Amino acid sequence: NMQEKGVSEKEILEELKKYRSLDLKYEDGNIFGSMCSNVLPITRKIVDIFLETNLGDPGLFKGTKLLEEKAVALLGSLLNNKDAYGHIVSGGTEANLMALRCIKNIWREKRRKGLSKNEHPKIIVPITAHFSFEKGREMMDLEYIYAPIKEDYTIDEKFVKDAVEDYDVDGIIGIAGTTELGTIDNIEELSKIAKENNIYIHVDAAFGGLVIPFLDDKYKKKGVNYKFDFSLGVDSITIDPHKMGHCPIPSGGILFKDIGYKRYLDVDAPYLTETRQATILGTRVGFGGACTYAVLRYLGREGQRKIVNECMENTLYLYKKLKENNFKPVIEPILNIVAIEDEDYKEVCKKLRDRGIYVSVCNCVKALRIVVMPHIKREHIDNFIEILNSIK
Amino acid sequence: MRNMQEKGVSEKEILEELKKYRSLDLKYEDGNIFGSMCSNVLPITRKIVDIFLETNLGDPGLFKGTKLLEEKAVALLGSLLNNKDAYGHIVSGGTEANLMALRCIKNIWREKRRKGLSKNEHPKIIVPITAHFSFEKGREMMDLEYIYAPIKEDYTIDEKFVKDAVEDYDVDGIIGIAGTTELGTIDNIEELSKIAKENNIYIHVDAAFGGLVIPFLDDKYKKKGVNYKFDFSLGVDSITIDPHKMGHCPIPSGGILFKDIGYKRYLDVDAPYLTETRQATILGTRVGFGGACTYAVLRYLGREGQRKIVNECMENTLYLYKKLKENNFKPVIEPILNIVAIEDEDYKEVCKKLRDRGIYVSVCNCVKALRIVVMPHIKREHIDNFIEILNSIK
Ligand SMILES: Cc1ncc(COP(=O)(O)O)c(C=O)c1O
Ligand SMILES: Cc1ncc(COP(=O)(O)O)c(C=O)c1O
Repeated sequence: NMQEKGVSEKEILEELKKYRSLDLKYEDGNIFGSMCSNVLPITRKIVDIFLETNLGDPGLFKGTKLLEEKAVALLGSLLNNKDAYGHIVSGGTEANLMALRCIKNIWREKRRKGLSKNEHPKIIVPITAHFSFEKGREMMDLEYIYAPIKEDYTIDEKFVKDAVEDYDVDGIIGIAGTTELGTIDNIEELSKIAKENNIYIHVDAAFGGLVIPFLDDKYKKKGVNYKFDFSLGVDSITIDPHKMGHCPIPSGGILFKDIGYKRYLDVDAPYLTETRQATILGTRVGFGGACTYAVLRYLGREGQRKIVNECMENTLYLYKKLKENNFKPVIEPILNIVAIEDEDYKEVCKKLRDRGIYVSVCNCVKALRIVVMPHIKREHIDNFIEILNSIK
Repeated sequence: MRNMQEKGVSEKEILEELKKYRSLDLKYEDGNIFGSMCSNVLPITRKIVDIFLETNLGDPGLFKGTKLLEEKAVALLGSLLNNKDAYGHIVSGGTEANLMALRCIKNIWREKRRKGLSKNEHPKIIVPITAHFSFEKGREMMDLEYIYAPIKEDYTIDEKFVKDAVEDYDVDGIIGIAGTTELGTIDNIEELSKIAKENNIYIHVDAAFGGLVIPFLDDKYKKKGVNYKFDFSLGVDSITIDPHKMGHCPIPSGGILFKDIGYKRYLDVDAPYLTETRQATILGTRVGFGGACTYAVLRYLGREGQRKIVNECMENTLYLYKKLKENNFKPVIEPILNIVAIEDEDYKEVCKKLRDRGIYVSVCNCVKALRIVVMPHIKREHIDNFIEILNSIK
């Protein structure tokens, strides 16, 4: 209940610290199933400096707005597109929803011209797609043609080519670093199908966008597709600094091939400095853009390769330890994600929590899921294997 | 720079560049910003942001204390809005809050539709023309059919039209506003909630701004005949209320409260890899500091402190109002909340001339007027200065 008298700052900070003490901390080696991790320390200073900014009213914060544009230009450069148009948004979910909005509005235009026979947009989506796509389908009344995956947990490209032939398709979704397994769809083939048929293609690189471009050849595998960016001519790409960009939440990213896409996103915001708004959110943080730009500049490709390399070393060490202890990884890892087959995977995940280890689970395969973020070290992997052995 | 490079750059260098950029921004405390519903955060919140920065309410089983603080923030807001059983979240802002209420309305309709109980192909929702643009984003993305309710001379929803519409159509939802975006006016939620209750229609109240002002408004500032009742005491289904507006909390700190936990089934989406496998929010990964700040600010201030902040904003609102009248300007209405609008046929150009002079005001949508939000950063000194620049422009 709301009381009449206020409590002192010291009293309330102490209570909040008591609650904080009940949370897990990334640095302690308990969190194995998260795509978030410890932020680069420089970002704490940046959050403080840009806390009182709002990119929903960018006319009042011209420097912070410039910084958002520069964070987006740096991501564009990274994704081989010097003319990318985008935003540093709340996360991969808003980013995906905005790509879905764009697909829907291109369709709506065709429909209102008598140039589409679809009553709802038909979009091809793999079953490995993140649940943000389910949120979009449910809200926006989108019609999904679910694409099956192959033995290697990548989208069946033959199925997509056949679907495009049999139906009037309004969009194709490809994933560059799946939530469950870190696999990469064959975006090169998907984009060929998309270009030849004039279909919008969105790439969900929320996770892999800040891993794949910095992945050393040593970790790349024969037969795996690593091409996923604007050099393939794709229309949009989701990419999240608050995942493998070590930036504070909220720092998501959405990039469109060019500024002409804005036309399918803008809504009127009459009382604001920018009367045209393309984001789903209105009032939104300015520190995400400042942090994304800062971190990419501070690290350079060199610093990010170093962090990805260490994550990959620890991923390979985890994989190696699993094989030695008679566990069955789902696949040899592509990115810094390993999944462990288990017929009783949901209960095993529960038993691991009780022992202080918090792993995730897969949805399309009966397996435990581990994301080897920078906070995971060999000592933690050793402790996890000894606890898992003890449980089995 | 604009392109990636191989080598990193020092912390000193990048912080120096960032500060050059920050210096181009306006600052709330400088008396430049007159049209924002955001202001300076209470200093205590900077410490809370830092403590809770590395949390994520999208994976609450990893951050059990942070989740408990979200629940306590929602409970404190529920109590303030006369509901000790409220179910809700500290979300990204009033937009996501409003979008969640619209999803709830749509999912109740969908349930009816499949049960052969609705004749509507899309949900029909009564929306006043003073509704915030988040409502348009909703309409556009979710294929919602809006029955646009007109406003009366006092800029409040025409309750008769609403009752007339509810009679003529199969209505799925009604939207009322407690502190309109443009003028700070309050719809007659009592009448709307009576119409809603008697017809078993979902009613959502957008109190994004007014939710943290109205409950702390001293009688001295209330006007006879004006409706101030807007909360769960009226039996409404959901209320949007934003701490990052008049709660002095850092962005993102928005709020969505539902009458009870029974509303959650109309929002849940499966999140199979996460500690909590059902998410009701639109966002997935999301700040944990919003709830911590919301709860802490409400405890730190108490009703006493928030009442003092709100009342000084009203003192400054009445001062601005007097100064306008004394200088022959025409306020659109007598202020209800801490928002004053100035009638001007040439509002678009005068707004531009004001920012050329360093004053940044807003404009209205349904009336030709400049729009001023008297947030706590606006003091008499700034109001005085604004009147001189505006008289000088004329
Ligand atoms: C591939 C992919 N897309 C989208 C998302 C959603 O991102 P966020 O949780 O930041 O909203 C995630 C992670 O949850 C992801 O794995
Ligand atoms: C009445 C009302 N509802 C909703 C919103 C949206 O809030 P936000 O910008 O925090 O998304 C606003 C803010 O402008 C508002 O004034």
